[PDB]
Amino acid sequence: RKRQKLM
Amino acid sequence: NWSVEDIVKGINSNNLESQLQATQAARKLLSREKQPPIDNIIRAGLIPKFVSFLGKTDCSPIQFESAWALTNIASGTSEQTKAVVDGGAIPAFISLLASPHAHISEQAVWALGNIAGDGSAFRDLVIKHGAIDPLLALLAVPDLSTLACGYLRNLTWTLSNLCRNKNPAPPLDAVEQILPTLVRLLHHNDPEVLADSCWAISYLTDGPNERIEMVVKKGVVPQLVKLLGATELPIVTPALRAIGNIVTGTDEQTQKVIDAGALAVFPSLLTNPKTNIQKEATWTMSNITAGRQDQIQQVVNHGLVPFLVGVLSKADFKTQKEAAWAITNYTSGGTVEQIVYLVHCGIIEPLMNLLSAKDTKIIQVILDAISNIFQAAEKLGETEKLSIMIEECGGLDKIEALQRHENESVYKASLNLIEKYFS
Repeated sequence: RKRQKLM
Repeated sequence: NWSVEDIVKGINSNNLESQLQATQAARKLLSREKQPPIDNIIRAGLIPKFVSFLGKTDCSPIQFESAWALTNIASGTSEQTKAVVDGGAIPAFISLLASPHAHISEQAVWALGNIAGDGSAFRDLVIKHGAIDPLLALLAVPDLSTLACGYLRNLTWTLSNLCRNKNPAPPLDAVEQILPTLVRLLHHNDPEVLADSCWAISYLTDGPNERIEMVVKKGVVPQLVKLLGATELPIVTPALRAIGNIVTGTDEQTQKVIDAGALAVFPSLLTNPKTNIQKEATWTMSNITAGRQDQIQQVVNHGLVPFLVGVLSKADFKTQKEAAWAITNYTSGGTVEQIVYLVHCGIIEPLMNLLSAKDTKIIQVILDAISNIFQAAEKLGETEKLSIMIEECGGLDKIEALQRHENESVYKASLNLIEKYFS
């Protein structure tokens, strides 16, 4: 569904 | 690492640079992989401030930091995405698509993909706010290769979310608008871009025949077949799903998949070491042997019947279930001489062995294919030779036992074979 952007 | 309290005191300074530093701090908290404190940020009331920072054209950094922070809140549960939509974020993110700074418009693309990715409602809400025009405008270059790689992959992924989900499917005019770009991305040479483009096509082909036709008419089946033969599993998986979706349609929509050469790849797919590939490939096969007799003939000519016999003999149970459906469809629509051919490929004994499975539905489909095969033998007069074959490989004990078990549709069809073919 979704993507968190990381460091 | 700042506390949420200090972020709050910083965001409430009415000092733009203090707010910028506090928004960085929030952004870094929300970008940590192990429990990001999304609910704490939401519960502190920070979302309306973040949304207001999206409109600060003068301070592009705080635009980027807020879009970043909001992106990760929208990446959470449906409630946390709701909190972002409830703060007015959709119109603000759509304005940011026009940002002269590439990293900021990219961040808006990403955030809108997270919102649309929540489900049908937010996806259609993103569309009603007019996101499709500025998104497509970002891909309006003569050659996609002049776009930055990560930039292009975020566009592709967000567009695929706009194609995603049913109940309801995306609006018809929205998909007509997206498809031309989507086919371009389907011919791009980046694997990540190809994979998400294939996923979008698989979503669009997951519905009634009218939706299938709309994709087939854009001419993507030859490209889907080529991606079917790729070495990258993340590409094959959505490509096979889209092909499998297309063969659920009409017989002539299925014919376009056969004409593109898809069957030549299936020896590989039906022996693939990845369970899901085998299942989806067998499921696709089941919907092709549900077609016309000349379409069953192409399955035979491509040498796929022994591969169906092998997947029936040894595979994960879900794959064996799809194989049984393939044979029942084959036996339902095939000529008697395709049926004869199926028996000479060794179908009987793997088919008898699956009669001891503890699943009531696979049993039902297998009896129904045994019936179909007998009726073919009945037009040749070989019902005696067949009943011997079924008895000789241990299949008659199975039917006798099935003749008396729970389900009603089985034993009414189980006794039918006993008192019509064994006496």
